Amino acid sequence: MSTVTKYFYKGENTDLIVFAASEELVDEYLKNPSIGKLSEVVELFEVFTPQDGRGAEGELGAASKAQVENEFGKGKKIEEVIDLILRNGKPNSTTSSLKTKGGNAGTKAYN
Repeated sequence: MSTVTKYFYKGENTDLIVFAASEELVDEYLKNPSIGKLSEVVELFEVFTPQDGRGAEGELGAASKAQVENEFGKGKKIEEVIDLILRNGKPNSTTSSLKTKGGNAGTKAYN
């Protein structure tokens, strides 16, 4: 209870990411859609994208409306858009970095 969940959404050319509270409140929304609840689920109403290059640790940026239309903005708004994405974007395994590998077929038992 102290970390938010992040949901990625591979767009047509760029990648749009969205913020979320936790996997629980999320799975729930899907188990029962409710625009009146989408709030408790998403805390920030804005789409952010990687940095001007490769690297998510950089400074996420904002997507211009023209960029949102590349997916579903022809005439939609900002709520519905975040809705289709929340549907099932692309979860992330983990944000490793200085850690290492391990956990596969024993390290000294059976290989």
